[PDB]
Amino acid sequence: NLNRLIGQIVSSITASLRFDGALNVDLTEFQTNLVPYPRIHFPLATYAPVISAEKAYHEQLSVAEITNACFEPANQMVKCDPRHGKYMACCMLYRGDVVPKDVNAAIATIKTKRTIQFVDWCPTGFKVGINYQPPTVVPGGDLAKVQRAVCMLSNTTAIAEAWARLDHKLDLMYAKRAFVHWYVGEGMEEGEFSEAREDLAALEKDYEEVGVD
Amino acid sequence: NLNRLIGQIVSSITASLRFDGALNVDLTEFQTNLVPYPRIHFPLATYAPVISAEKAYHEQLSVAEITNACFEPANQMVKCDPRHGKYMACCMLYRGDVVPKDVNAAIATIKTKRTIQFVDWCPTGFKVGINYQPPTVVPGGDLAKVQRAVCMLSNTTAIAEAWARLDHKLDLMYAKRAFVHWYVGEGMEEGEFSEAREDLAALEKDYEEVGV
Amino acid sequence: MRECISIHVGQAGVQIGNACWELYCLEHGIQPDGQMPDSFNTFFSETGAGKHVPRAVFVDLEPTVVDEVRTGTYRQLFHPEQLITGKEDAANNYARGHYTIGKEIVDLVLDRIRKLADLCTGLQGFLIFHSFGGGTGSGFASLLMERLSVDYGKKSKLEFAIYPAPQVSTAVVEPYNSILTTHTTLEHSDCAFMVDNEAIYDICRRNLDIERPTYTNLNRLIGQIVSSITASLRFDGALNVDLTEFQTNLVPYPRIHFPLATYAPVISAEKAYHEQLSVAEITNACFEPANQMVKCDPRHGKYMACCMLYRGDVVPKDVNAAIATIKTKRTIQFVDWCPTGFKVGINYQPPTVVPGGDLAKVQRAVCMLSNTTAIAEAWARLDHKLDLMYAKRAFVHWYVGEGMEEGEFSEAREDLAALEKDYEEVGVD
Amino acid sequence: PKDYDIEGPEEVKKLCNSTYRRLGTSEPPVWISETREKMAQVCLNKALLN
Amino acid sequence: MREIVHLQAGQCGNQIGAKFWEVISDEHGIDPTGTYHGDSDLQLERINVYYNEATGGKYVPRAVLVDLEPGTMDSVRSGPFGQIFRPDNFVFGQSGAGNNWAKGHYTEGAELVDSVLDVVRKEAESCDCLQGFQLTHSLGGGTGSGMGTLLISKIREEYPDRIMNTFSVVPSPKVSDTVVEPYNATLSVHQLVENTDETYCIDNEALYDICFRTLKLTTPTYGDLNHLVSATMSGVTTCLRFPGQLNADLRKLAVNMVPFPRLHFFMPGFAPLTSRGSQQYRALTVPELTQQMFDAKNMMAACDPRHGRYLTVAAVFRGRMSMKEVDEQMLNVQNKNSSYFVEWIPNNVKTAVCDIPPRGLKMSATFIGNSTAIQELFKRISEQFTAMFRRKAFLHWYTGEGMDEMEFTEAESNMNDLVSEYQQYQ
Amino acid sequence: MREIVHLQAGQCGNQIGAKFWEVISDEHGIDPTGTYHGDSDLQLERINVYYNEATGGKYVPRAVLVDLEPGTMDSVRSGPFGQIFRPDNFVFGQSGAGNNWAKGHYTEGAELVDSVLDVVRKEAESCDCLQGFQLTHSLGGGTGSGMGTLLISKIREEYPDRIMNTFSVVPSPKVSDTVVEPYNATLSVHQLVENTDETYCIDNEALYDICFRTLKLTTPTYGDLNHLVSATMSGVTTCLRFPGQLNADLRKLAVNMVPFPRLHFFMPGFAPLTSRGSQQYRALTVPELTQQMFDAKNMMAACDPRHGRYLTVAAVFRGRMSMKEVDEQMLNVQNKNSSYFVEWIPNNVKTAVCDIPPRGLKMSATFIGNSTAIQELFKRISEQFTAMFRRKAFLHWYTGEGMDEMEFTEAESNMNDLVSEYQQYQ
Ligand SMILES: Nc1nc2c(ncn2[C@@H]2O[C@H](COP(=O)(O)OP(=O)(O)OP(=O)(O)O)[C@@H](O)[C@H]2O)c(=O)[nH]1
Ligand SMILES: Nc1nc2c(ncn2[C@@H]2O[C@H](COP(=O)(O)OP(=O)(O)O)[C@@H](O)[C@H]2O)c(=O)[nH]1
Ligand SMILES: Nc1nc2c(ncn2[C@@H]2O[C@H](COP(=O)(O)OP(=O)(O)O)[C@@H](O)[C@H]2O)c(=O)[nH]1
Ligand SMILES: [Mg+2]
Repeated sequence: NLNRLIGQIVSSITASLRFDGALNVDLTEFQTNLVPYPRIHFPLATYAPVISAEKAYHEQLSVAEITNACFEPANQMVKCDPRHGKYMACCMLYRGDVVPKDVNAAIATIKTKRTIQFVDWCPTGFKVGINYQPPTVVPGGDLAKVQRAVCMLSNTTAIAEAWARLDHKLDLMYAKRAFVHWYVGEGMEEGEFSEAREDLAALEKDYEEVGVD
Repeated sequence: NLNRLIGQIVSSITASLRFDGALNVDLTEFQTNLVPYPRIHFPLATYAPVISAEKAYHEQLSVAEITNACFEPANQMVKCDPRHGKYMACCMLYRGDVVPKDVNAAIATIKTKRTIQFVDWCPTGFKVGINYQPPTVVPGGDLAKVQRAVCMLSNTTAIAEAWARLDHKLDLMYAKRAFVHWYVGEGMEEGEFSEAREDLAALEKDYEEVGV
Repeated sequence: MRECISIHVGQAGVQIGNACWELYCLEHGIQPDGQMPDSFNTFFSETGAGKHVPRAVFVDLEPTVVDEVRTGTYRQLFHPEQLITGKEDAANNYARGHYTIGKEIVDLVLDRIRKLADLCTGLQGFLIFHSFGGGTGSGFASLLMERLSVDYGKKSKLEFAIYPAPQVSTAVVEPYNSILTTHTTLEHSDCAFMVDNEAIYDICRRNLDIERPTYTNLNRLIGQIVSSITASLRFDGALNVDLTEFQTNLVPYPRIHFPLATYAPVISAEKAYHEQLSVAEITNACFEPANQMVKCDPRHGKYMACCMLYRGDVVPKDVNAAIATIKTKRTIQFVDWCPTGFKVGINYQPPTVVPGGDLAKVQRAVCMLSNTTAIAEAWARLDHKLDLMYAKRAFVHWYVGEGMEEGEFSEAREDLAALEKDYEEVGVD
Repeated sequence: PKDYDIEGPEEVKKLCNSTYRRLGTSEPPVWISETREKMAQVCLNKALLN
Repeated sequence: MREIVHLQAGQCGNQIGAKFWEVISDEHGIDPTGTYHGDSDLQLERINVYYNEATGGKYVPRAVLVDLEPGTMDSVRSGPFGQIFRPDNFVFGQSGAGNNWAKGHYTEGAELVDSVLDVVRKEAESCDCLQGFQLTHSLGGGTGSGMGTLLISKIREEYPDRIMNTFSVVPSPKVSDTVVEPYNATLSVHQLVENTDETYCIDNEALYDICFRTLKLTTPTYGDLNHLVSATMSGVTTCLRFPGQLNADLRKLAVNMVPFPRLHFFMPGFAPLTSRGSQQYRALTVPELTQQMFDAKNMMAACDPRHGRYLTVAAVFRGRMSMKEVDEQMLNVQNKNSSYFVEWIPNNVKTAVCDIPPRGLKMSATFIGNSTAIQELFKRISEQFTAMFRRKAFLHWYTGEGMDEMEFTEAESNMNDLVSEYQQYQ
Repeated sequence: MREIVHLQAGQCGNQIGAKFWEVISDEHGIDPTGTYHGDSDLQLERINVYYNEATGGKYVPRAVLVDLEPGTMDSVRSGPFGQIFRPDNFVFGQSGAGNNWAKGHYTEGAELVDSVLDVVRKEAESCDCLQGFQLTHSLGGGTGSGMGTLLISKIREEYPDRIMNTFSVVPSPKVSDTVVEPYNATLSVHQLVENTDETYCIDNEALYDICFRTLKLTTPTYGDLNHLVSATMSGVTTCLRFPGQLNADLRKLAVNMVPFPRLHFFMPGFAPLTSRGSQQYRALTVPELTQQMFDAKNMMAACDPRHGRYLTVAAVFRGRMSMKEVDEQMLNVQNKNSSYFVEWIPNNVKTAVCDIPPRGLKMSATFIGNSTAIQELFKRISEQFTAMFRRKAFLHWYTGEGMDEMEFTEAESNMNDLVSEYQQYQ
């Protein structure tokens, strides 16, 4: 059931290479629009119209209703709150029966929010992709047959909390040399853990330095 | 087999003196390129490309990987962690058919990484030297035929923790004057070990002083 | 493949082995002829026509008891040459049967035992039956121990001995025969189960409801206990024990080898079938002072090692639950350096019934061999009676006339004073 | 619903056997993994004028 | 696919693994005569893990049976599954050990290992790919404690990188079946710690209380306890034989349980254990396996885990079940009673899910637990050993076989180092 | 066409040859009256290797039975298969050799060798193309050793190009059943090195060890050993009578296994030897055969291959197999153990495959092997001979027949140079 949503977002990323659309998006486009530096290449993935097969037709699933669902912290597919940091780059890939004017209106609606904060050095912020092909349903699945969808690829500095937790976890584990004797004993020396801790600390304070106003 | 590659390193030391090349290194040349202080002269040797006789027909190693093989911690011939000390002076003795540009490209790629830590007062850091002769192949030797070999000799701060345990090893045996009666029995002052301990503590202090 | 060779010496040995081999024929399919109309290979050899020959030697110096069995019901059961007789008995004299009568018999008995042991695949040990108070069982068996230790060595030598009773006795010079027998049984026997005739009189009067018992009523109980000891050698069980198993589980030191035997259900046909008796009944019956078969009280001494052998319909969970009551009870005291205490063995086969016997047919039983400090009191009493005789030099000229020396009694008194000191020092904190 | 009684009226008793030959009687009808069950679901499934 | 060798030593080894092979042949659909009668194709596919295919379509188990006495050999051949074993894997002695570790390790247990080693090498040269070895034995005997430890040492010398397992029967706290049991438990544990990768301590009174408390049996047989033991023995090789959503072999379980090389003593447990008359009324749901798999009385070692701290936890799940309420319950059992889990490792529980249950159950769960409450066993063993050693009790039966007192002192000191190291995390 | 003239000598020779003819008539499908009652067609294509064509579908064997007393071949004649033998082939004598090499070689054997040579010429002119001869006898006997050595030395001269084999029964290492047999064996194997180009050594105690440990037979008679002898005796000529993917004649096994003209003593073995109770448990694959061909227990001579070096090893395979699992196994033996193979011959193994298995067996294989560990048989016979010749323990039974002491001296000398030549190549 998790792999169904993973396949749905992966298909929605690669949908523009196969089906005609008003705004084609290549695979080499994401690296040129989502990372500002090679040290920061960890964006989040979000699928907005995730809804069951029985209550997908009592709801008006317009572009405005589906775009603002991507920015809700409870609809994200990484357990980190975007209010911890601020957004650096966003990539929206719409699908199905979607007009571009309502996409423009919905994206302009997000910019008026004060609960969603962008970094200062990215005054533009957004990337728009529109494809004609609606999401195809699978037999015996969980999602319903919806006429439009969007997937969000957003790079944020709020992921630095996750790196902080992972590094605190390693420091809590490596402080008294647990499980190391089955790492060094198979083609390794002792100093690789210090290298990884080195680079991860560099990553954390790179993340702290990027979000400086 | 222990001593033959040491002989190969010392032959690469004199390689710039017996034949021609591009950048020749005199014996008095590295006499100032490596030792930075009137007291700190203990460089560390490193011979990166060494493979067996069966693993030569498949892969040929270029400059950008051999230079990276010079700076990996499982090559240098003193068992000290080199990440615990900043590099101070390096010399790379390139041999064989080496063009000079990929050496500067390798130097730049070594410069940008964070594993190889340098001191602030040595922005130059490295000294390069290129010959026109590969190493010879010896009868019954274990080494393989490498067209482009590199001998690396470099000072390091990490050698401070090498003899820092030798000092404690002398301490453990000087607490009750062990084995000194074959020493002071043959015309040595029993206090002479103290005026080597204070000298070694001075050496540790100078290594710490050039650490900051 | 699990054979042991039983040796019976003297009148007590033959008259105990007769009951023992009645039980062995009865609980196997073996008729007194020997025909049967890991089970039977251990105690019975095979003749290809279908006959079974027991692996036993019957030794005595007078001919009466052993030549009686050649003219009885079991005449065809035993091999003719495996019954050894002599002309003159030892006449209640250790010196005669150890020096001048046992000298010219042992070269035949050792030859017969070696001929028995060459037909065996894997030998487990020897069972020796004799009596301390006699002249045959005290002298000739004792010499046989070293004579077979020399050429066999590390094999097990279990001892079944009729210890002299404290109050009753059937002779005058029995302190002498009981005292110098222990010179060789201490350095040669691995373990010596002791049973007192007075205590079996008390059991046959008390537990079973008969007065005036004969010797066969005693040999029946002794044979039941003996078959319960070697039950695991022949019959399959959940927890099999060996002849070598209780030689390492009952003796902590090589000089103290004297456990006490006890059979729990001793009940007649009139009384057995009005009550249940499964595990806690018989296990609680084994550890009582009344059912002890040597007239010394374990309440006096300290328990050192107990070996509990279960037989019949028995589940190990109830065995543990019954050992719970024993371990929790404060009137039963173990020595401080044996926190473990017990060795258990569970057998499938129920005890067999004996037509002409006195024990009832019950589904299950337990036999206990427990090494205790409390036998040191019997040693002290018997040594008292010996040096009561020896100071006046009563009944000494017969011993010194039959190839002994006067000082051999001094060595024996010294050795058993040392043994009493050993029993004292073992039981101290 | 035992499969061996050792407290029964029978005489020869074997102690190494089990009272129950398996634990429980709730076996599923057909054994199938999650992946092959959930990947077999693809084999399961005018006007008056034209 | 990778195949596993089974070693059996003495009465414990022979009986426990006889029940083990019976229940494996039940689960893999093999009859007493060795022929396949099962229906599912998953039953036959990974049968190379435990069985070798013979001609004619029948399968022989990969087991070696040893003992110093020939009685238990004919006892195990006459069982219901005695005809399934290969006759050449019956390697027996002519005279026993008699509860003596010394003559089971040096005197009589030494000259026969030169045939068990030949049998094991012969079977393992036809081995396609050797994962590891299994061995069930007893620490309170002369065969399993002595010859078993000798076999472990002489296999670790020959095959160094393969995983060694041991399902040992530790001595009971209250009933000692042997007076000389501490003299064998100590000298076997001292050899186990330098020669095994995984060792499971199984007690007998713990099994009695588990069977009476859960199965509601007032009088179980030995076969029932062996069934309970082998249910865990089969519960750790599920992912090697059946498909699963989250696989874990014995090596992967060893990696995620032992933090230090000398910490490989666990206490196992089984989750679904209910009476027949209360198993049609109970709905076997995912929370109800966790609720009693982690109960303090669902342990086959006689140590209370609430008196210690859980270093690492392994939970191997069998059957059709979702992955949300597995992880949710494993998180909930850690977040509430955090006083029983060490805090210098964040996750204590390792989760593996297999998709095929044991026969008769819909879903199941096997437990392996690393606890610092296992020092309550060796403290008692060392206490009894030092009470029995200062008096030279039964020592002449050991020193006369080729021993010395210094071996006893160096074994007791090793176990005291073990108990001193365990107390550092509590 | 390549046909073989069979020869006999002595009581051992007749008793082995009876079972050999029985099993080869079973293999070719001949009922004991002589006619053909088979089911296939390949059993009649090459029947002229061992049989002549009489009148009316009756086949007579190509054998001659030789003895110096008539009491031994009467038991052959009145046996089960004694009627197929032609009565003119029976050559008997009045007085026996009396366990005397001198009497069987110089006095009694030389008065009978003209008749046997006449029968051999009678038999060998029916050959359109004769390949060679074959003899079975024993060296510890009188007429076996002496008469066979005289026959070999006489028919080598007149038939120089042909291949002559001997399935001799070399004497006992442990318990000899002839006291004088050192002398007979010493005078016999000194004959055998100069005339036979192929010789197989059969040890009765090796056969005893096989039928006890491997075949699990309690009371084996001499027929139960002659079956084993003829199983590997008939497995050599299997490529002359049946097709195959890779053939091996007698000359192909003589060229590839005799590097020097003296070292032609091989030790045979038969691969699929299973007990009746363990036959079902064992799969039949080429690894299962090649594990047992190279095993030391399977060897039919009482010398251990761990005491020497395999000079050259032959392996003739029978049945429908794949040339994978024989080629990789012959590589695997050379690569696995290497101290037991001489380094100056890189490829030490000869391989052949015939596709018609023996009757009742899916697959079979025979071993033929030249090893320098055979010198410990010659050293033992030499020391037992010089312990008797030094003070002439039985020399009066030999000197009265016209033999001198220098015959024994030169027989001992030819033993010593053979032992030295086996040693210098190890
Ligand atoms: N329980 C029991 N004790 C016996 C039996 N026969 C003899 N005894 C004991 O043996 C003692 C008598 O000495 P014996 O053992 O008979 O002496 P012996 O074996 O005949 O040797 P000699 O007297 O020299 O002929 C008595 O005190 C009895 O306690 C018996 O059948 N049952
Ligand atoms: N749970 C269980 N315990 C057993 C079994 N068989 C034996 N035991 C235990 O093992 C101990 C005795 O083992 P032992 O006979 O000394 O093994 P040995 O070394 O071969 O002699 C006793 O405490 C028994 O409780 C069995 O099948 N199941
Ligand atoms: N291996 C084996 N040896 C046999 C057989 N028959 C006889 N022998 C051996 O032949 C030897 C005696 O042969 P013998 O009768 O003296 O031969 P002959 O007198 O020359 O005819 C003895 O050592 C026996 O071991 C047999 O069937 N198999
Ligand atoms: Mg008498």
